[PDB]
Amino acid sequence: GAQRRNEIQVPDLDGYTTLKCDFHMHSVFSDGLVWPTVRVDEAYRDGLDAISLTEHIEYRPHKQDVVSDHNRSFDLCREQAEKLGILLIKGSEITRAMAPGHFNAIFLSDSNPLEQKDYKDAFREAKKQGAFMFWNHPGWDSQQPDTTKWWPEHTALYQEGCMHGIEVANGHLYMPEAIQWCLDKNLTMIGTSDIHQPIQTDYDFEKGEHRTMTFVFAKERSLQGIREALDNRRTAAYFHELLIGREDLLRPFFEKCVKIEEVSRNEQGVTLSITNVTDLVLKLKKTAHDTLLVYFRDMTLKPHTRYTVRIGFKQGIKGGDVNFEVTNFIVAPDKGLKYTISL
Amino acid sequence: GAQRRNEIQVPDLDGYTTLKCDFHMHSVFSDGLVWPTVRVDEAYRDGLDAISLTEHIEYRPHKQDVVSDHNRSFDLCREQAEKLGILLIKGSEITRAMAPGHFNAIFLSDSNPLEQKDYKDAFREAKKQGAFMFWNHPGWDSQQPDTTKWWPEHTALYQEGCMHGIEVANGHLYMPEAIQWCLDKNLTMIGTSDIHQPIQTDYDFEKGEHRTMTFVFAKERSLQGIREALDNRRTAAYFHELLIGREDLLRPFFEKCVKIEEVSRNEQGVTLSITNVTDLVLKLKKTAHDTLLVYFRDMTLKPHTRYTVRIGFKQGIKGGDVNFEVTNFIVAPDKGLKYTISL
Amino acid sequence: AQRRNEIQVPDLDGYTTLKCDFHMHSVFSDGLVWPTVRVDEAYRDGLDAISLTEHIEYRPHKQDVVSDHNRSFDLCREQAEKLGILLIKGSEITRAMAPGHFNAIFLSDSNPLEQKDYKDAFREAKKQGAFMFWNHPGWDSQQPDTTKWWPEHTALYQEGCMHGIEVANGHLYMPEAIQWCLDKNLTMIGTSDIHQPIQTDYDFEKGEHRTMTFVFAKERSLQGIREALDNRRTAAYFHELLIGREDLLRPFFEKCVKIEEVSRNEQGVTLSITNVTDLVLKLKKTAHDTLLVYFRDMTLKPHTRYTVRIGFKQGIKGGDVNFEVTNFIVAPDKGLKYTISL
Amino acid sequence: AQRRNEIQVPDLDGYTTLKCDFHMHSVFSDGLVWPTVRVDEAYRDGLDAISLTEHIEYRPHKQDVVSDHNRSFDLCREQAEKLGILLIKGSEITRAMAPGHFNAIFLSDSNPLEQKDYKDAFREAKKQGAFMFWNHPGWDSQQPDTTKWWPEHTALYQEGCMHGIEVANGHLYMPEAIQWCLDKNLTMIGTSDIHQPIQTDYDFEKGEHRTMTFVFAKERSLQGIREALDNRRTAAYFHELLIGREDLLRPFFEKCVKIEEVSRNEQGVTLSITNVTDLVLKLKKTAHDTLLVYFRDMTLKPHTRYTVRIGFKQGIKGGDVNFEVTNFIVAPDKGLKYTISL
Ligand SMILES: C[As](C)(=O)[O-]
Ligand SMILES: C[As](C)(=O)[O-]
Ligand SMILES: C[As](C)(=O)[O-]
Ligand SMILES: C[As](C)(=O)[O-]
Ligand SMILES: [Zn+2]
Ligand SMILES: [Zn+2]
Ligand SMILES: [Zn+2]
Ligand SMILES: [Zn+2]
Ligand SMILES: [Zn+2]
Ligand SMILES: [Zn+2]
Ligand SMILES: [Zn+2]
Ligand SMILES: [Zn+2]
Ligand SMILES: [Zn+2]
Ligand SMILES: [Zn+2]
Ligand SMILES: [Zn+2]
Ligand SMILES: [Zn+2]
Repeated sequence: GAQRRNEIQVPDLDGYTTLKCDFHMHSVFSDGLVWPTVRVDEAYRDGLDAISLTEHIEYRPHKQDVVSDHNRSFDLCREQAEKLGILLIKGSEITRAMAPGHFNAIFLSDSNPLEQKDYKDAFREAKKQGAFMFWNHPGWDSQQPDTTKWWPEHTALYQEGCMHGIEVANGHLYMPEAIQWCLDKNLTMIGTSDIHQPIQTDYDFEKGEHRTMTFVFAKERSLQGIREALDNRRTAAYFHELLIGREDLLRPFFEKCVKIEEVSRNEQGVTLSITNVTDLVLKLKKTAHDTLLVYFRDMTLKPHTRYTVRIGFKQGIKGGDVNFEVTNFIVAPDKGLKYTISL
Repeated sequence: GAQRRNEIQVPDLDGYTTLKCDFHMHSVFSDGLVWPTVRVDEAYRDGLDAISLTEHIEYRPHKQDVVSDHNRSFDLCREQAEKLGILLIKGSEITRAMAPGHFNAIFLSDSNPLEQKDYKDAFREAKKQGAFMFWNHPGWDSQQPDTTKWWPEHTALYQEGCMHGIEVANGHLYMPEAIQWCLDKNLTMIGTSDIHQPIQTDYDFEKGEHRTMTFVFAKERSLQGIREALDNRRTAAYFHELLIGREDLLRPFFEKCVKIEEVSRNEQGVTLSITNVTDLVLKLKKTAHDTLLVYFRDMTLKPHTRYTVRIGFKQGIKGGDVNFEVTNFIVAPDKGLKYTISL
Repeated sequence: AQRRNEIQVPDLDGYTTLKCDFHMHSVFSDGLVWPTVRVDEAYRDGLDAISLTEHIEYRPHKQDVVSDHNRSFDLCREQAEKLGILLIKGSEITRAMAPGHFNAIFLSDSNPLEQKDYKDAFREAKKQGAFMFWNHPGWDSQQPDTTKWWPEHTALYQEGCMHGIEVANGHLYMPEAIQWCLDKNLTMIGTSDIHQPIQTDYDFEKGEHRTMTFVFAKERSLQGIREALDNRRTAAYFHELLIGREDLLRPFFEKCVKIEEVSRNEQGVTLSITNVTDLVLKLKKTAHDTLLVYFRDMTLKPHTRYTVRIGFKQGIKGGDVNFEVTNFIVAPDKGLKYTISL
Repeated sequence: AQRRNEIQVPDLDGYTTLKCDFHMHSVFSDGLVWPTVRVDEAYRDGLDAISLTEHIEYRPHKQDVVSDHNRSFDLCREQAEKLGILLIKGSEITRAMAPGHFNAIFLSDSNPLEQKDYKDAFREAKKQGAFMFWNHPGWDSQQPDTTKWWPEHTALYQEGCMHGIEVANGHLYMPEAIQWCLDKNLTMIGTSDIHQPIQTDYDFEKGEHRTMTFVFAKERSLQGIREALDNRRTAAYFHELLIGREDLLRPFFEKCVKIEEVSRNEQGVTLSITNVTDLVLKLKKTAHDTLLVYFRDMTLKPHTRYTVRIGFKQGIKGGDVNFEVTNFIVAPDKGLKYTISL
């Protein structure tokens, strides 16, 4: 081997360790285009901590050639995953017509029983295994071409205990309708690649792109750690430049992303130095404020960059709230995180 | 020398030649950080056709060291510009407090007379030279920190014949308020770099970024050609992934950006092949349509890439209007170009 | 979503320069991608032809990938066609050294090459009139100290079972093979032998490219490619090196540079030299008239115009501007010699 | 908006590796950027120290850039300080060959080096106790055929006016200078001699870096740097090459690689070799026990862990895994020799 890892530099919330996970992907054992061990190589290289090779149960177009059961791609990844310190969550993709559409069952013990005639029996087996289940690409236009709706089956599934999360972001597809669903129904927001091609084929790493993924705030770096995080919705989806999650999580995360220090002060205002200590670009937009409190209208804090920020005091003011939205920290559809720097 | 040019691959409107211009930049002869010939090297390399080194009249912080008049940086660029086939428009930046703020006077014959005590006399000299004049960075938060307004002086200036355009985009600053101004007041939409640093220092070319600039649709590649285009508002600002301009210009431009061909048809629908023949990424978003006409919800046509697009016919339909907004072809603030592919 | 990155290199007079990769693997042997991926990659890299050459003898996925020796090729035909990629059927005869490993291309059937005796694997290929070349002769796993030519190789060569040698494979450069081809009248080949996804082995961010072969053909067809290979109308493109016989490399260089006299006086000449290609060209001054003053070394970056001055000392009025194109290998440790006569 | 790209290279025991560029220009001579830009660039490139060394004799912008010889340095002090960049005052004595061009650094005043006789320019620098080195000895504009050592150079050297030679300048590599330093007990230096904006001459997209000097110091201070230069505790970092005396390069390599024995049996040993640096390392097998079977050639990419197997043939139980670190130049055309004893 020739092993190189590019760590994903993001912080940890107090009490938790931030794990980078991809809970949805494919190999040639379904409709994917790579041998399963490649998914392990890619995760390693990309600084991921955990993955789930979630083959389609119902869709295996290579089956005349690639002859196996539903547990086989997982089996093939185990040694590699161990050697490279990647956590491997057994899972599968229950692929059906809309509704209910496509769901992933992860933390399975056995994939085979998920092959059933009736979709309902498919979900009953996964449930029986106590699987963590989430709705995939609700918004995929192939199944919902005009509008991303919630069907009576999703309601059923959700009441049966067969929906624990929803993908709010899949590959290059962002689905805000799902954000509101997770908020209203108390579900875990998920983000995955749903990779079929080689990873490099779908992400222009050259341009600093990254695979859509999920930040999991775990009490420990183990299978159980991840599961407990997911059970408790202690996640955020990382998509392009967006980070999607509950405010109660994004707020403290943002606080860890920047190092704000008062460099100076006087009668005329305050001088700060704000440093982005992450790999994540941060985009700030001024919000309602005291007009006598003079600062930026817009501001982009690039990764690992320190900025000098002057806040002016007009008329007589001695301080105040430097208010802004972190536009790319999505706490609700079309709503970015609100933050204040009190001076 | 060692000369390499990276052409900007965009089309030409019928009757016109598309020229790529930067009408606002700086050298060490004001507050810029490079020798003037560098601006010529950069333009060449970046596939530009024309530039204007527009030094501040009032602000020259290097003056103890760099001793000259206001025509000198232009003078120094002439030979290089000629050798490299770059068109050099003499200009300057009338730098004042808000209001009226900062304006560029281009197509000057002599920069020196623009140095006057009263700003009004500054504009009267530029006018006297029949200069093409535009308002710079109306939105720059340093001078308008809370809101981008139109002052009574801009009204005056505009009625005196001292405003022919407005920058709708400056460097990494997008100012939509200006779009509406140009639309209401019939002005030329401009986009510039306002470069002070070396060009590579402010644009991550690695990530395929490009200097903010202006597409000028000229009847000829000459100084007069450009001037006639500008006089007639035959421009579009190119900013990041956005192209900003009047619909009557963007519509036919988009039509030249894609090559749509019907690959096939039947009772079930139509198969198209759409190719982006430009360096510009194109972003399509489905709009109001016949629901029986099944197609994408969202779609990104990357540069120089061919896509196969299937349009389905539900119930009995034999065709219709494949409607979508080109979200990054801005025809009005917050309003993208509307387009239809009739089948 | 299809995007092609054309390889901008010139055409010699009377021929079309085809970019080909005659050695590669998929899951159907010991590669790591579905076969259709090799066609996609080829299209994207601006290639014209490929051969998916699965090992006959080494199929470590066969318990899962149950198909025969013809299957990966079969699975690529449609795609190749849709994307304009010529698909040459081949296989890799994979044995112990000697003879080592050989590619057999322009096959009609891969299945019969599965034989107990290596010589029978070769007779089957020969019976199909295959174009056969010796792979990675220098691979350290089989020749760990010296790249040697073995009796088995003489014999295969004498039996009409060696038409080419790989001079470059992946990231491995094997000069010993250059001399062999030169001495034996064989086709120098450059291939990738890709097993990983292509992007995993080549850093395209850095201007790297798959090792490949420039094939100078009379037509963009399977038949056109074969006639070129049969007659050694090839060059191996490896990293920054272009490797081939001098009678090809010389006119090729000529086509890579646009030289113009911009000016002349008593003091010398000013030339403009433009590199109209994607290839970097490295020049180094060789023996010359010392009164003819020019560069010592010079690198011509792709698609870049250079202004070059030649001084005339004492009373000289002209002369031979002599240099070596160091990355244009015409023989082991020998670059193309060239003159600009002024 | 400040972003620093640290150069990740190791520290030798007892010293701190400083990255320095002792040769560069601005608009105050024949460079093309305002001086403050050189400080910004240095910070961004992960450098620790620079010297803006304007030509004394060649100031083609002086009709516009009217200031004295101390001014560009002066203009950079504040910025340098704000950004933690050590600023060494210097100038370039720019003459015809011989003696050619020399940098004088650790100056107190640049103004007095402006003299009619070159020897007086040097006496002024020497009077200030400057560290003096010969620039681009191999520059083809002044030595177009051969890089020669001239009597003027012997004389400057004997007069205590040559403490170093540039072995690497910008994109120019000059091996002749390596032997000279070795023979004369001088400091090998690598500089950029940047005139353009830095990005214009280096393709960072491709992993290129400014030519520079690794300085092994006892403190991150002007005084620390000087003591290092005085005692030749340097290496020149040029493209993929690191050039320096063997007594520095050997422990430096040792620090670049983390070697571990992962396993051993009768059949051999499996090692893991990690390159913990930003530097690419190129290994080539040298003379060895032929019963000790290992790689022929191997390239260790930055921040990459390699699994390497050493086979034991016949009855061998261990041995010397001998190779050359080809990009670690200890002498002209000589790479660092190294052994891993198993
Ligand atoms: C994006 As799929 C074919 O895994 O549903
Ligand atoms: C952005 As300016 C200092 O040219 O107004
Ligand atoms: C490099 As191979 C396994 O094709 O001999
Ligand atoms: C390369 As120079 C003009 O500093 O001698
Ligand atoms: Zn799938
Ligand atoms: Zn799915
Ligand atoms: Zn899927
Ligand atoms: Zn300015
Ligand atoms: Zn301004
Ligand atoms: Zn300006
Ligand atoms: Zn193989
Ligand atoms: Zn092989
Ligand atoms: Zn092979
Ligand atoms: Zn110079
Ligand atoms: Zn010099
Ligand atoms: Zn110099």
